[PDB]
Amino acid sequence: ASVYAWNRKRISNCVADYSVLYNLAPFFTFKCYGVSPTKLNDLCFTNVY
Amino acid sequence: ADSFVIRGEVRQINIDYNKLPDDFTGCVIAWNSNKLDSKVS
Repeated sequence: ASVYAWNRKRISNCVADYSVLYNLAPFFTFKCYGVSPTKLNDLCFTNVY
Repeated sequence: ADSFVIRGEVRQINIDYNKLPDDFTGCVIAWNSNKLDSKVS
């Protein structure tokens, strides 16, 4: 989508595996705050957008 | 003085893949490897 017309997306019930994600070509960076890249495999969430 | 090349991992030092974190006391001297240790890529 474009910046002005960005598409809304919600992730439903999922058993998430992040260790296969960080070495995919579009998911190299994790430059942010409030979550930890080595801790997302042990956390639980209400929903993910 | 250590001698390693990472991908870019540049936000950190992935790299549980061989434990040298930010709160380790030290200085980081770093530059791009694409000018000397490289090819077309």
